[PDB]
Parts: sequence; structure tokens; C-alpha cells
Amino acid sequence: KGNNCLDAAKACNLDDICKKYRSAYITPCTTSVSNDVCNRRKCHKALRQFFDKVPAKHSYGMLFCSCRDIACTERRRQTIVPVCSYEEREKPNCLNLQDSCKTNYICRSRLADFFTNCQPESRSVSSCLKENYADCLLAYSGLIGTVMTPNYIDSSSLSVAPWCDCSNSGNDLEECLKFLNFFKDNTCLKNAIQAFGNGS
Amino acid sequence: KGNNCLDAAKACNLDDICKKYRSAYITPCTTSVSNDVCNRRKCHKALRQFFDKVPAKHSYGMLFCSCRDIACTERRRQTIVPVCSYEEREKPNCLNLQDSCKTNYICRSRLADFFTNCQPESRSVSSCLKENYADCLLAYSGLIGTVMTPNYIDSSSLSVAPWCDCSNSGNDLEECLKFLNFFKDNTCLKNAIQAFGNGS
Amino acid sequence: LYFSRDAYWEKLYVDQAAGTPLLYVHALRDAPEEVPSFRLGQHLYGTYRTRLHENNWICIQEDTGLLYLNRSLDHSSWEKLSVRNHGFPLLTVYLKVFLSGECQWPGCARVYFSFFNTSFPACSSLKPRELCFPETRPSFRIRENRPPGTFHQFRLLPVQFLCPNISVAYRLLGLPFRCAPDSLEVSTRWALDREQREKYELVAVCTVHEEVVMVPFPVTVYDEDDSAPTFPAGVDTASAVVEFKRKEDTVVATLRVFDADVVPASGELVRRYTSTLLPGDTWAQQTFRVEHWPNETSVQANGSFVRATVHDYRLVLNRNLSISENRTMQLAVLVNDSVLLLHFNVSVLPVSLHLPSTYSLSVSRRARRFAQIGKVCVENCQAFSGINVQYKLHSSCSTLGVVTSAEDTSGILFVNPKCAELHYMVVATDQQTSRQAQAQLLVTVEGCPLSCAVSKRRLECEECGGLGSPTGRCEWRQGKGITRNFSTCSPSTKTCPDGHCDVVETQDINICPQDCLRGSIVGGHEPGEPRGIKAGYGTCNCFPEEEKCFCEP
Amino acid sequence: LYFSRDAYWEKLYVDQAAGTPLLYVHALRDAPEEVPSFRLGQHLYGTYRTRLHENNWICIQEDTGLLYLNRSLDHSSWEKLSVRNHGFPLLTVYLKVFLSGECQWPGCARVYFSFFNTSFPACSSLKPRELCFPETRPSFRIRENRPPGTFHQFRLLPVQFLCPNISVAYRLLGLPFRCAPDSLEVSTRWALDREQREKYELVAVCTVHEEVVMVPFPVTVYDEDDSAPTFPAGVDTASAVVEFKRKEDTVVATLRVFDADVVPASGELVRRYTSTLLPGDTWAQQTFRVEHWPNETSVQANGSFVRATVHDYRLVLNRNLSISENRTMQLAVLVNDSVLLLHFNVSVLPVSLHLPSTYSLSVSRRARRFAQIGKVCVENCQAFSGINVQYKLHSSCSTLGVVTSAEDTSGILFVNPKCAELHYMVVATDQQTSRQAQAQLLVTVEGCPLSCAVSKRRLECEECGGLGSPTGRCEWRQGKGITRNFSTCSPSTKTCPDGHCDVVETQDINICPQDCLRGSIVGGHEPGEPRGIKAGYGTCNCFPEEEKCFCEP
Amino acid sequence: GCVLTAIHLNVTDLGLGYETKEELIFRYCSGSCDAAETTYDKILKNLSKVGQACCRPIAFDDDLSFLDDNLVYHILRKHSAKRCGC
Amino acid sequence: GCVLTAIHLNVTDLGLGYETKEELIFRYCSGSCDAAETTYDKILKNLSKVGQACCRPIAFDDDLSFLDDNLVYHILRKHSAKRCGC
Ligand SMILES: [Ca+2]
Ligand SMILES: [Ca+2]
Ligand SMILES: [Ca+2]
Ligand SMILES: [Ca+2]
Ligand SMILES: [Ca+2]
Ligand SMILES: [Ca+2]
Ligand SMILES: [Ca+2]
Ligand SMILES: [Ca+2]
Repeated sequence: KGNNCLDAAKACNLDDICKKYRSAYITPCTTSVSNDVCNRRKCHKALRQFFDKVPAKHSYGMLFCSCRDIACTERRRQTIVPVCSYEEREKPNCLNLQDSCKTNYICRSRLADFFTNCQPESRSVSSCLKENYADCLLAYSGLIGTVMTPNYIDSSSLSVAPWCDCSNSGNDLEECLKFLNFFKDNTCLKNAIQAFGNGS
Repeated sequence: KGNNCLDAAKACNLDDICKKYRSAYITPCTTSVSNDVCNRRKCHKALRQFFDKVPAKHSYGMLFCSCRDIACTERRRQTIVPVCSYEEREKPNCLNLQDSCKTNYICRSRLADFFTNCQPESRSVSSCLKENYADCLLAYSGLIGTVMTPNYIDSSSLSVAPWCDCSNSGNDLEECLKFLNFFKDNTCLKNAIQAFGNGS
Repeated sequence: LYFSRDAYWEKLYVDQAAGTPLLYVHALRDAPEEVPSFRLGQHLYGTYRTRLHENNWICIQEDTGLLYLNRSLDHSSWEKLSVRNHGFPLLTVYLKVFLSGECQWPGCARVYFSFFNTSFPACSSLKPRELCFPETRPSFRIRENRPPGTFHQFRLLPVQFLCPNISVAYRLLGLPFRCAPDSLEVSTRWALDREQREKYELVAVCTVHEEVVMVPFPVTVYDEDDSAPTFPAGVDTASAVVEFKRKEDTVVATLRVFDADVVPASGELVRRYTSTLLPGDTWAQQTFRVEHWPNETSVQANGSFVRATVHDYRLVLNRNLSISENRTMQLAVLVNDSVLLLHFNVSVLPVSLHLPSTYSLSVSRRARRFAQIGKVCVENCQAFSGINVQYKLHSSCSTLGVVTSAEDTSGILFVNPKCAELHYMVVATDQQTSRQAQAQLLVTVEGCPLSCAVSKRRLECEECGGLGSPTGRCEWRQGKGITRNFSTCSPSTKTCPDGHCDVVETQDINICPQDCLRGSIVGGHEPGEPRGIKAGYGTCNCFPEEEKCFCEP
Repeated sequence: LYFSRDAYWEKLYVDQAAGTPLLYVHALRDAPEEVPSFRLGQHLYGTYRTRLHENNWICIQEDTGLLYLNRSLDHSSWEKLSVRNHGFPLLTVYLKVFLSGECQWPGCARVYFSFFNTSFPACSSLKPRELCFPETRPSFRIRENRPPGTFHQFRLLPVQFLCPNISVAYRLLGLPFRCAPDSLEVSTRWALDREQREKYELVAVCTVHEEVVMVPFPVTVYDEDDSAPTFPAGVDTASAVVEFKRKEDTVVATLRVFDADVVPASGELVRRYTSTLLPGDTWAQQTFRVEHWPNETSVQANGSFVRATVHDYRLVLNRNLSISENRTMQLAVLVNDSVLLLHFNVSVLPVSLHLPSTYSLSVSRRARRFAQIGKVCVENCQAFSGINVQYKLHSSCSTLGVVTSAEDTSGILFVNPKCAELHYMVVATDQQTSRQAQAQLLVTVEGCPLSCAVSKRRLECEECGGLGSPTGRCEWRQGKGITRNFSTCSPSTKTCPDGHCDVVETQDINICPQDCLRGSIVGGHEPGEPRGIKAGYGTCNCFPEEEKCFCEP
Repeated sequence: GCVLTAIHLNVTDLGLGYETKEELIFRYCSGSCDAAETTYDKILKNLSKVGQACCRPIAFDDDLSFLDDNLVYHILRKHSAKRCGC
Repeated sequence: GCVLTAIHLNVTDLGLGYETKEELIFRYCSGSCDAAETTYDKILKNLSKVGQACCRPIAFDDDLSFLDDNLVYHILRKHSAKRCGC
């Protein structure tokens, strides 16, 4: 039957503007050069211009296609190519990733947005405001393409994480987890994902 | 078997430079315009550039192909298109044609050359000098393309004439014939034609 | 005083004596008082008129015009000159003879000499063919109506001067030419006129010792203005009535004048044969002119074909006349010849502008834009030439429309809700005169590419319509090689595949292109002389937005 | 003085009394002299840290750190504030607690309040689940090795202050944590250390009236630099002999140091764990360096997985060494931790340049230019890394030629009249040391497109030769989908269709393009990571003058 | 003649071996020409199974690219057309 | 591929219907191309009797003209080639 992700791909690639700037974020991410595997810098530049120019219902479909089987969850994690753009040889520490985002302008824009937007506070209805979903959405999918890249880990759930852990942390560890599980276990972002995947 | 004229045409059109400037003298002579039959001026300009630029053995072959049957003599007269370039509605008087050549620079060049060159004087061997044939040749074929155009009349012989007669002449009549039959009955030019048509 | 000939021929050799006579000369007389004096030139002119050296060898008798050697000829002289000869073979030098620059008749006559390497040959080596006359024949030139005299002398002077022991005789054949016995001057008894006879090619008889020789003898007789203009046997004046054309120019009346001369030739014919228009009203100078061109003809007068001039005079219009002119005049012309009287009855009649008032026609309502239906014509259809009768269509529903074609000044009408009968008061106006008229149309109405030329086959043209259709559909015309009968899916079967490009076809460039495109047809073609097709091979179809057609079977 | 927790939760309602106690606070002691003083903040901070209004309703006891209402709460107060709430639903405001800007532990602790629209609910509407502990669980934070004390108090103060007729009890489960009867302060008997245990998630027991409730209790134990560097059970110093590579950088020797702390984290690890190189000859500073990077690991010490650091020290080369170096030193390193002694036996041996002198090989004379034949190799083939041993070919007939490949520093020899045996004295030179050698070659000689890649089929490659052939002809390699085993008519079957682009292949751009073109292959491809092919579909043939290849079945 | 036609397809229906399911909108040129249109082609028809004119494009569009299943992006240049000609 | 080839012919062998016997030297372009050379043509081969690339010229020469039998000159423009391409 396929899934929601291939049909969302049909939704994007049929519009030729989504397709053209798709190829824009494709091209430097997979021409391997001498003694690398790609260029990380050009690839991330081109992802940022994709998630700035092309409108919502193509891209957030493919990024937030709701899943019912396992290859869906695979392709759910696959949405920005870890192997070239997210993964590296090592995971640094998460405060290192935070300050390296803090030396980046657009990254800090997206990170302050995500601090603002998908916040799981006290008892509203679905742990959100339900109409700041899009601002929640334009937070997370906003965060794509800068040095702080979130992506999926748990295929069997909706817990996302960047490329670090709380190793080598010492005193700030729990604060690290206060940051880290903020990407991993958000009730508000998971409600937003389920709401966008039901068809809102 | 053909004749000397079609083989001389094979001689010209095989060289592409003769062919290209052939088309140069072709083109304005046979695109009929409104209330004319051609342009006489452009056609004669283009004949003059043909008989200045392209060398000898192509053109003087077709112009001086020696004849043995009647359609040869036809094509012998045909060599510059009377209907557009030589014939008109009327023949003027021959002194009128002479002074109208005298108001033309290049025409007077060719006419003084022909006065100089094909002269039938007292008893040399073939009424010529036999090595001023080419100067004889570059006289007559020099005269092509200016307003004094010689062409054949008697198909059965080699007597050429321009587009006039000695009508309306009065006192200068015999002098007219002194001019006129100078194109018509030259022993020197006819010896030159026979010599070029034997293969000299 | 003029010379009977122009060019003289005599031969020289080595070591001839001094006082050896060469030739006599001859000069005719236009008056009996005319005493021919004679003197020589100075430089031996060579081949291509090259001055060679001062002639000191030769003297002349003025009284007889006799050339004779004062000094003798030798190889020191003839190799001194043959180097100056510019590397050319020597057989011709010459002099000048003035009698009272470039030497020409009647002021001058150039005399040749043909030298040879040998000396004077002996008397037995001379055949009697060359004892009578030299080889290059004389050409005798006599004006008519003169004091008649002597123009030729026979004897070869070196021959009898150095071989006198051979009896040589010369004579001639109601002719004024006679040869005296015992004196070999050729004389003419009375004066000649061209108007009786003009060619005399006689024979001079020579007798040697034995051989008798016959030789040519041409005489050309000249002419004078001994003639005044003359009518051709009772034809004085023609007339006609200016009726229909009214173009800027049209020949109206034509007269013939016979002056029996030739002498005012085609160059100075402007200066003498002037068509002096005798005056009258100045309106004729606005509206008429007299043209005059000759052509010369020959006629039998006394057995020869004597020629003279024919002078025609024509009345040609000068401007585009208006319609309403109603006048008459008598236009006179004086004729000079260096003086005849001519006239012309010229009357101008006006034209009625009575268009046929009541006329009806039916139109198929399925017709497309620019649809040829009917001919509006004035009462004199094929006859107007310089009058701009323009058609205006006042109406009282927009389907039809008329523009006058400038060819016939006739009307071909075109297409520019329950209204199947209309009323078009056709107004027939003019531009140069404000006179219009009007008439009643009672028009009765009876209920794929853009152009027709894009079509290719027979039923493809007949089952589909284009832009200019009066019938809704187009029409296939179908008719050797590079010929004017070609084939096309044309709109207007008498006007599209036709040979004329009217204003019906040229408003927007889709209507009828075969007669009106400006492209470049590929194929065995022959270009239409305005434009378009004059001939095309096989089938010819057109694509006008690219501005191109094709001829291809 | 630090806080046992960071964030405190308590609920408010409408019309509670003045003097109504909210909560106690707790502050631990790093020294017994440390007297925790307590004072409040000023502005009720709202959602997204918005200052709302001056809190005048609430006072505190510094001595117990007790929050209690001085003024009462009413709808005039809570609609005054919910407008300032920026149009957001109100359930959370908070304050600051300094004890001696942005509020953080250990200088500050922010205390929340969760107001509700209703007033204080009655005693029977309170389930015993929410009579013991609030919903948001505490998080207890204790440093090791401190004056042990009290960090938590049990009683919900509005509950017993306004429903005192319910008997409520609290207790706890060789642990230093104890709960006193008749006084519900939680205390720790002796001081903790992380190095024995580090996680204590216990259970506090609550008893209502009847229901007994069990709740979580997490305690995190911190760490200190109570540790100096330590060897890992008798491992003090390693050694090795600098033998073959001589690259600019290569790790030589590696030691492990165990400091049992974690506390100098990855940020300030530059400032404390400094690898102080103890001096000696200054040549080691030219030629060696000490690199130091940690990685932290966990270990069982008393049943918990206590973690600490592992500090490795490595000797890495600093420059491309020359060949002839023959020395030895003992390099010492001091290790700081805020101080251990280390050393290294480092000896440099030179390399002989003895090329094998006598070696012979046969060459087919039909071979083309750039023809791979034989391997020249020095005595230690796969072992040199930073030495430029260049090959010079002195000869004593020009057929062969050698350039050293910079990969192996080995020689692949190429083709650059009755002469079928030659003598090539192969001279093996260096650049950084003038030491060369030489050897004897006794070469024995034994009697269509431009490139090979233009070929397409099997016999088309095998029956025709290209440019780089040592055999005269080319060679077809033949081997799923977008895979590294592709097929081509390649020249050098171990070097052309290979994955490496050497200096044999890159002189003129015709030799072996599949591994060395820079074009853009059409087809199901996968680009070669330098250039060329990494994978290609079907058959792949090349046209190099257009600089383009094609993959197509 | 040679005219433009848009279509919907899968990149799997391109069949280059890329491991995805994603798609494209593809615009091609179809329809034969007038089959002679010069003297030279008439003489080619006179002399002769290879033959007359074809339908081709006259330019190319901007790129088309995507993701596969296996962690890898794939690019395409020179793949679909805008304007069509003989 | 598409390459240049000179030839000798008659204008009668052009067969446009001109009434002469005179001749010409004619230079044409022959030979087929590589038959795919882009992704788009691969997808055209996937979708489909009209098809792949052709041999054409890239410019034209100077004019060619002559006389017929019947008193008349005849002109030709755009008739023979110099350089050949796909
Ligand atoms: Ca008279
Ligand atoms: Ca007279
Ligand atoms: Ca007169
Ligand atoms: Ca027409
Ligand atoms: Ca400790
Ligand atoms: Ca410690
Ligand atoms: Ca330590
Ligand atoms: Ca290689």
C-alpha cells in the first residue's frame, strides 16, 4: 500500500519548485570528493535554502509522515541523511554542540525558536496550545540544516536527538539531560507529530 | 556527345570559386520585380565582378566554346542573357551607345582595350600577333558587363554586335559601320576565337 | 572642298629613286570657287599612331597633289625606324593631308605606305592583277547637288614610271560617270541628287598589254535640307473626344509629317524639330502636351530605296482630369525643320455618376471574414483611369463592407442575431470632386487551420475552411512543370490563385498568400513577378506565420 | 551552602488565610560553619519569565525558610494578573530564592506556585494519593564528603494546617539515610563518597489515617579531586624503535594513566591535564610530540558502576625524518592533575639503501607508450612513509623509463633498430639526503581507436589495442547493479579498472580514464570518490576528447 | 509535429537502479515530421533500412534529484525537456 | 558519426524540374549518432515508431545557380553543407 512517506514524496516531487530545490539540497551531499565522503558545509547550506524557500505541505509531509510499519520509521529517520549530514566519526558532548550552535547565527535562531515553541508546560489540553503547532513545526523543521541537527533514533517511537550524548559532562549532566530529553521526550512535540500525521 | 560548352560548364562549376561568383552574377538578373523584368544595374555589376575575379580557363571556355552544331551556337549567343542584360525594348543609335559608354568609367576602359587589342592590320600571319590573343581575349570578355555589351547574332558564324544599328545616323553612317563591323567582321578576333577553340 | 575618300594606300621599297611619283590626291568642290590646296604632314606615324621620325625623303606637288620621293630609301633608314616600332612587325606607316590634331575627313585625309624588305621588283614579276589597282579598294564619297567634277585618277605611278613598256588601258562602264580616252581622270557630268538614286557600285575596266580586269567602284551620295515639311497625301488634322480614361497621361491624337530629308540626325534633332505649341487657353498647358519622336523609313523613288524621316506628333494628357469638365478648344502646333501648321480638335465631356440604384443579392450567413460576394460597378466599368471613385457604405447589424479596388475602380465587398434582411445605402463618392451619389442595397441573408493554403490534399481542402471564405469552406484548384498553372487550396478561385494581389487579400497576412506572400518557396519554382508564385512544382502549400511556402509533389 | 534540589512546587487557591504556611526550604553544608540564610525574591515571574507584579502577599521565615501568606488571594488579584499573562492559560508562576539575574543552583532556587480557579477544597475531597507528596517529584542533590545533615521535610503545610484531623505518618526504608520518629526531617548519618556508591533511589513510606503509599527518592552523589594520577597495575613506560615509516606524523608509544576523578570536565581539561614535556635534546621538539586525549569509563567498585577518566599519552612524530638518523634518547613527561612521572625509550635506526642489484626481465617489443612491465622495489617495500626515494634511469636506444609512484615509493616502468638487449643502470636517489645507489638492469627484448575505453564489446577490446599497452592490445574486464565490479575495456587490468589513479595513468588524458577521467557519466552510476567510476550500470565506454563516458547496457 | 507532452512517473519507472520510490513530472517530445523537407532527403530516398527525420529536444530543463532508501542522495542532470523540434 | 562527404551530381539529378543538364559538387552529412546521450532519451526509449537522434548540418554554404535550356537563369539558396552535426 506504500505508506505516508512515499505519498508525501509524490506530494513534493509533483510540484516542480519543490523538486528543483530538492535537487539543490541533494547535489553537494552526495558527490564524494578526495579524502572525504561529501562536503558537510555546502550540503547544510542547501538544506537550509530548501527549508526556507519551499512551502509547507510538501516537506513537512515527508518529514512528518505518520508511521505504521518499520521501513516507514527507517525513512522517518532518513529524512536528512545522517551518513553525510548528521553523523560524523564522533559524538561530542552536548554543551559543545550547544556552543558550536551558539557560534552560528541561523542555528541560534532555530534553537531559540525551539526553546520557545514546543514547550510542554502544565495542564493545557494536549500539552500544547494546538494552534501554535505550526510554530512548533517551524521550530523543529526550522532546526534542520544548521549545525544542531535533530534526527530520529527510536524507530519504534518519536524520540529525536542530535549527535551528542551526556558523556564527559561532570557537573552539568542532569542539565544536559534537561536539554537532551527535551528533544527526546516532549509531549507537546509528539502531540504535534500525531496531529500533523492524522491530517491537520 | 554534348559540345564544348557543356564541358566548359563542367570546367567552371566544379571549381567552387567559379560557381560561387557565378551565382553572384546570376541572382539579380532573374528575380523579376514589379513592373520590370529584372534589375539591369545589379545584374551588370555582378557580371563585372565575375569577369574580374575568377580566372581564365573556366569562363573563357564557356564564352568561347568552339561550335559544330546549332544549339552550341545558340548557347554561344546565350552567354550573358540578352533578355535581361543585353536586349531592351529598343536599339538606340550606335554613337549614342558609344557616348553612353563614354559616361561610364569601366566601360571606356574595356572599349579602349578593345580598340587596342584585336586590331586587324596589314599582313602579319593570322591577322594578329598570336601572343596578344589573351590581350585580345581580355579585351572582348573584358567588355562584358558594362553598358556596351557585345553578343553574338549570326549563329552560323562568329560575328558579334552590340544593341544598336546605324539607323538615324545621317552623316556618320559609314564611320558607324567602321565601328560596327569592327565588332562584326574582325579577322583577328575570329582567329583568336578559332585558336582558343582548338585548345591553345 | 572635301575629299572623295579618306585613306590612301601605296607601297614603298628599298632604293627607289628621287622624284619617283607615289600618288595623286583628289578633293571635290561644294562651290566652283573652291581651289583645293594641298600640303603634307611631318611625322611618319607608326603602328598605334606612334610618331617615328621627320619625313625628309618626300615632297609634294600641291597643284596635282602628287607625292614623290625627294630622298631615297635604304636599310640605314628602315632599321632606324623599326627599333622605334616598339617591337612590332612593320608593314604600315602613314601621314596626314590637310587641305586648308586628329586627321579626319573633310579637313584631312591620311595616306598610308606599306614598305617591304625587298627592293622594287622587276617588270616580269608583276602579275596583271596588281598592275591595274592596288589591293585595298577605294571608297568614293560624293555630296549631292554640287559643282560636278573629277574625283579619281587611275595610273599606278611607280609601275609606269619604272616599267613603261607595257600598254595599260583604263575605262569605265544614262549615267553621269564617264572616263575620257587619252586622259584617265574620272569625271561626273551633271550633279547628283540622293532623292532619285543613292547607290552607284559600278565597274572600272582595266586592260593589260593579255588580261582584262574588272574591279568594284562604290559611290555614296549625300543629302541636304532641300525639303520643307509635307503632309502624307491629304492628312492634315485628326480629332477625338476625351471620354473615359482621364489618367495623368494618355495619347489622344496622332499626326504624321513627312520631311524628305535625313540630315538632321538623332543627336541634333532636339535643336531643329521643335513642336512649338501655339497658345490659347493656359488650361491646355495644365492638361495636355505634344510629344514628338521620329523613326526613319525607306521608299522606292527611282529604283533605289531612298530613306528619310517620319515625324509623328502626339497629344498626351498632362494630369489626372476631374470628372465634371465640359469644354472644347482647337490646339495649334507649329513645326520647325532646319515650317508647317497643325491643329487638333479637343473636347472634354463629363461623366455621369449614376450608379445603378436598385440591386439585390443573397449572402450565405456561414461566410467568414473578408468574403468576396458581389461586384459594385459604376455605369462605365472598364473605362476609368485617373479618377479616385471611393465607395462609402452608410448603413441603416454589421456583416458586410466595401472598399473600392484601385484597379477597376469597382467594388468587391467583404465581411468585416435575427437580422436576415438589411439596408445598405451604398454611397459612391469621389476625392477630387465632391460629387457623390447613392444607391440601395437590398441584401438578402439565407439563414482546421486559419488559412486555406496550409491545406495539402483535395478533400483536406474541400472538407475544411479557412479565413476568407464566402462559402464557409476553401476551394481546391488543381492544374505541367514549372508553370503558371499550379495547384493550391486557395480561397478566392478567381482572385486568390490568380496573379494579382488586391486589397481584399493584403489587409492581414493570412488571406491569400500564393498571390500575396513575401517568403521564399523551396521547390522547383519561378518567382511571382510582384511576389508569390509565378510557377511551382508538384503541390504547393503554405505556412504563413513562418512566412514560408513549399513546392513539393 | 547549596540547595538539595533546584525547583519547588506548591499550589495556591482563592481566599486562603494570612499566615498560611506554604513550604520549608533546605540548604546543605559544605562546612559545619555554613549557616543557611534565606530571603525571597520580588516579582512573580510568569510564563516565559515575564515579570507580573510585586508580590506583597507572602512573607518568609529565614530560620526555617518557611513561605506563608501575609495577604489573602482573591479574584481582583488573579484577574489583575491573568491579563498581564499575555493571553495564555495560567497555571504556573514562580519566584527566586537566593541564599547569600538568572536563578540557578547553588546560588538560587526558584519556587513555583500553581493557582487554581477554585478555592481550598474540603478534607473529604482530598484523596490520600495527594495527601503525602505533591505530584512533581523532588530531585535530591548531595555532594560527597561533606558535613552530613538534613535535606528534606515531609509535611504538606496547607493540608495539616487546614485539615488537621487526619493522622498522617512518614518514614523511610546499612544506609546513612534515616527518618526520625516524632520529627519528620530526613537526615544522613555519615558523609557519602561517590567512589563506593553513587546512586540511591530509595522509597519514602507514607501512611494515611486507610492507605499506605510508596514514592520514589533519587539522590545524586558528587565527586572531588581526592585523587592523584595512578598507574594501571604495574604499567609505567613503553618503548619502540623508529624503524620504517618516517612520515610527518605517526603514533609511536602509548601509555595509560588512571586518575580516579571525573571532576575536571571536557571544557577545562586543557587547563589542568597538561602534558609537560620534560626537556633533553632540542631535536625531539623538532621530531616528536606528546598528544593527550581522555575518554571516560565506568567500573564496579562497590556494586555501582562508578565512572572516571582514562588519560592516554601518545608519542606522535612531528616531521618527515631523513634516512640516516641513528640516535637514542629517553624522553620524560610530567603529568598534572588539578603529578606523575613518565618517560619513553626512543631510538632511531637508519635504513640501508641496498637496492637488489642484478635482475632481468623480458619486454615484448610490440608494446605501446606508457607500458607497465615490472616492479622496481627497495629492500623494505611496503614500509616507507615520509621519504622521497626518487628513481633515476641512467642508460648505456630509448625504449623504457621509470618514475617512482608516490604511493609505495616503488617503480612502475613505462615506454617513453636491432638493439634487443640493453643496459639500464637504475639509480635510486633521495631528495632530503644525497644518498643514492645504483643497480643493473639486464633487459631482454623478444623481437582502431587511440584509447582502450572507447571499445564496447568483448572481441572489440581483445582484437584491438589502445595507447598504454604493454602487450600491444587492451584487456576486457567483465563483472551486479550500481556496483564497484563494473566492466570495461581497460588497459592495466590491475591498475586501470581499479580504484586508484596513479602517475602512470595521468600524464596525457587518454591512458586509463575509468579511474582517471573528470567528466560526467550518463547512466546508473555512483561517482568515483576521487573521480571516475565508483559504480556504473551495464556496459561503460568512454570518449575522452569530449571528456565524457557513458554507462548503458 | 514534434510537440511537448507532460507526464507523471516514478523514478523507479526511470529504472536506473536507484533504490527509492520517489517520483517526477516528465516532459517529452513526440510526433514525427514531414519526412522530406529538402532535396537532399529526396535523394536519400532515391538512393536507398536507415532513414528520415526524427523528433528531438532543443534545450534542457533544470535538475531532478532525490533520496534513495540507503542513506544516500542521488542527482540527475539532463533528463527532461522544455521545447521540441525536428 | 555525422560526417562530411563530397559528391558529384547533375542538377538534373537534383530533379527540381529545371530544364538543363548542368552540374554541381554537393557536400552532405551522413552517419548516425550514439542513440542515447542523455537520460531523457533513455526515458523516451522506456516509454515507447518515432525515435532517436539524427544527422543534420550546422550551417550552409554559398549559393548555387545556373542556366536552363529555355533562355532563363535559375538560382538556388540553402542547398548544400559545410559542417555536420547530430
Ligand atoms: Ca537632295
Ligand atoms: Ca538635300
Ligand atoms: Ca527638312
Ligand atoms: Ca490573388
Ligand atoms: Ca570522593
Ligand atoms: Ca572526590
Ligand atoms: Ca585528580
Ligand atoms: Ca587506475
